[PDB]
Amino acid sequence: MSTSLTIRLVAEADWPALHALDQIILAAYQEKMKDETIFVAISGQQLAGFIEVHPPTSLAAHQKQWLLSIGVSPDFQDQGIGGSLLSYIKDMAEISGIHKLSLRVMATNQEAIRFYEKHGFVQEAHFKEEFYINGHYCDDYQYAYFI
Amino acid sequence: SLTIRLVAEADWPALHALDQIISLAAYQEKMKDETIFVAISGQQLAGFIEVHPPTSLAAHQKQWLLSIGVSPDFQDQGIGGSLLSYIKDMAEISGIHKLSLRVMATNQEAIRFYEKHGFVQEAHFKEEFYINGHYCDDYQYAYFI
Amino acid sequence: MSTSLTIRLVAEADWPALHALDQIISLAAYQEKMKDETIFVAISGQQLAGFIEVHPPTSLAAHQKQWLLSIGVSPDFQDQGIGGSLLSYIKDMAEISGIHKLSLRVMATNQEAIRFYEKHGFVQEAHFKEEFYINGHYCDDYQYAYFI
Amino acid sequence: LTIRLVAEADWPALHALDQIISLAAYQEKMKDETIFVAISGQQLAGFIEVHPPTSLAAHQKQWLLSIGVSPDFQDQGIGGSLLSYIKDMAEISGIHKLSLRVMATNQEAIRFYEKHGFVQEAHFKEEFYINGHYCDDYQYAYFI
Ligand SMILES: [Mg+2]
Ligand SMILES: [Mg+2]
Repeated sequence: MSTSLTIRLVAEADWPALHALDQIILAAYQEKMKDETIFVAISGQQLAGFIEVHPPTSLAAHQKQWLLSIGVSPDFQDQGIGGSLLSYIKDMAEISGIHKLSLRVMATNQEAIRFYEKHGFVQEAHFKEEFYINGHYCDDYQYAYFI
Repeated sequence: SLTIRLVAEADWPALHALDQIISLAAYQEKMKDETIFVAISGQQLAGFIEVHPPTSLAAHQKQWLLSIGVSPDFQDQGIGGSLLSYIKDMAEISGIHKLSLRVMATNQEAIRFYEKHGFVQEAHFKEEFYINGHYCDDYQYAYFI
Repeated sequence: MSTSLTIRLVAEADWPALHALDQIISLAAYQEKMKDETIFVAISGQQLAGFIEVHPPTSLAAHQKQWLLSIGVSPDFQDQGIGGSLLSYIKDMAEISGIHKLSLRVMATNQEAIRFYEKHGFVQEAHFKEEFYINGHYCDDYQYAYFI
Repeated sequence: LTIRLVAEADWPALHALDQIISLAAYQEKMKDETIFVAISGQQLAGFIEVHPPTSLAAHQKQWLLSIGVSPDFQDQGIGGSLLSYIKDMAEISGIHKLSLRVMATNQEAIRFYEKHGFVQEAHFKEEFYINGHYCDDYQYAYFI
């Protein structure tokens, strides 16, 4: 009859599910990721995805920017999880005083490129021959969103 | 009389001073493991160039992020160009494919410098650095060995 | 009178001599096939006395901080410490290049190379038994490593 | 459970197994490769791949092995059946030695190969650079 999708800050009970999801795409993780700001997408009563944010560097001059990372579960594909997370982060950023969101995406990653551009991100960088992968060099883009 | 070679224990008190113009035991403990090549005119430290990969990523280890410092008393002597040309040769043997660095949109003379020596623009980061109420642009420049 | 030994990166001029040497240990065939390669040369007087060649053991990114090494010394420049001087130079070069580890493989029967590498601080990391097939028989091989 | 070489019909499920452990790029990538697949009732349970470790003539009596097993088909002894199969195949192909490399941290692969008679030949220290840290590797061998 109905479905519900909730996005909220990560809670203690989430970590078993998060640790599990991060493997698909124990307490060391739980320690590591409490230095980290994570928001969680809950579909019904299951973890469907997360968005994680942190300033791109430790520089004070960088503290008004969030580098972002999205993870969507293999069991919650194609239900707008990615977009709901982006929308929520843009709203959180506005109140947090964050001026700018960014991330990097591999040139060959057409789906991510289209996703972020669809969500109003613009290309700021084309890093050519940027990453060495098994004998070849791969290009990378940086995308930005202005709150 | 220009000799470029790697850093020695003799260079550290002279290198600490050129750093101030852009604690003495704190700096030698921060710069200890670092790859630093030093420029010597006569028997004086004219400048330096520091290189490290941009990140710890394995996929990034064929790239050098570079840092150049030139002494106030050694301007116009082409110290920068000699340092840079030296690192391009070193890169070629170290297996380094790409050189990069970032420069503030306002540092017009660093931009000119890097353009003059064959670097091309790869990034224009808008409103990137927050400085006293204002946002400032950054550029990334790259050189392909 | 006086004797000089210099080690430096290979130069276009060296290639005729390098070609002739590798035939013991043409113009473009050897020269381009080895143009991408990182080769250093030992020059004794102004003749080519030997070389050391280095590259990562594989193309994997995770392997890019290691050099697999090969040394060649001329039959006309035996027993004058060329091998050791090349080894010393490469270890210093690796330190500036950010290279963490040197390695190579040596046939179990090659007692002199074993002694040479062990003398130069390389430690055995592998004993590959019955590893190479050679005219009816299987031969063992070691891997040696040096930690910069 | 049936073990046979790869067929021209196995590629949509075999590529699918790879992503967990492009279909046009992958079929092309594994065109001429020696692969045996484990089938549990018209279902792809696992696979084993073998090639000489190098192009050296002197290495041609050796197989480097790679094993993959489906997430659905764990604990079914699929791994062991593939190995046992390749041990018998090696015997007739004239292969003298089987080998592979295993990360020091992959305890469960090490136990697996040890259980099936492989012995350690190498311990490569600080061998793989991974995000700022260096990681050990082992080589394991089986003698036919
Ligand atoms: Mg919105
Ligand atoms: Mg030495």
